[PDB]
Amino acid sequence: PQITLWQRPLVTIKIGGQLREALLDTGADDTIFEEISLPGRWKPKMIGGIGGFVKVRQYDQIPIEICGHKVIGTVLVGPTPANVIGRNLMTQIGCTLNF
Amino acid sequence: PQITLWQRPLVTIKIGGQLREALLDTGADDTIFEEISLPGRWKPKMIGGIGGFVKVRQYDQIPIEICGHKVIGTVLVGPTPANVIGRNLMTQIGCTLNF
Ligand SMILES: CC(C)c1nc(CN(C)C(=O)N[C@H](C(=O)N[C@@H](Cc2ccccc2)C[C@H](O)[C@H](Cc2ccccc2)NC(=O)OCc2cncs2)C(C)C)cs1
Repeated sequence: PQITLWQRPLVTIKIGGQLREALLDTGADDTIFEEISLPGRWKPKMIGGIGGFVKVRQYDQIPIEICGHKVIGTVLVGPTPANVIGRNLMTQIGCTLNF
Repeated sequence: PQITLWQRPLVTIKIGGQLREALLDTGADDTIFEEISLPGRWKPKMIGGIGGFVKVRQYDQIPIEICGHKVIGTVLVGPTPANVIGRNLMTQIGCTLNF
């Protein structure tokens, strides 16, 4: 679908059997969630934003259902005031900017 | 323009006679620019993201030229590891997200 930007680009997500809303963020290289339980091993990792750094957990090969689409990729779980879907997943569902 | 997301969505900008490169960021409501010089008086505003918050200067009604499109809007200037064009300016050039 086409998404205008007069409102936050929010999509409904299904991950690890858990439902949540995420922000389609083109300005984000990776995907990050604030509070969801994912199974398996994870690798410590740190990401930076406008505020500073953040210790997150990296999980790979995680099936995520984006707006009705089944995609698999690396998901970061850590302290964030907003759930974000980055370009690492947006390319799998064919997202493109247009103007 | 149709831009895919295999690369960061960067665009060239002419702002206040200065040339910059910015990221088209749908996950940002406001436009943030790291150090540039702008006219007139501002208002000490604070914004947040990953890591925390930051103190910035809020400039209203500043003309920006994105890909040859000239629009006037609010620009925040402050410490930021990357210039960001938010939704406040992206709606001006009719930029949509498609997939
Ligand atoms: C509370 C919540 C419901 C919301 N608040 C807001 C309003 N706010 C504050 C913003 O839009 N703030 C913007 C912002 O940081 N947006 C962010 C999303 C976000 C929003 C709110 C809270 C936390 C993160 C999204 C932006 O694309 C930035 C851009 C960027 C990239 C490199 C270096 C610096 C900056 N992205 C990141 O910092 O991404 C970090 C990463 C996560 N995974 C991989 S990198 C500013 C640039 C203005 C929107 S949703």
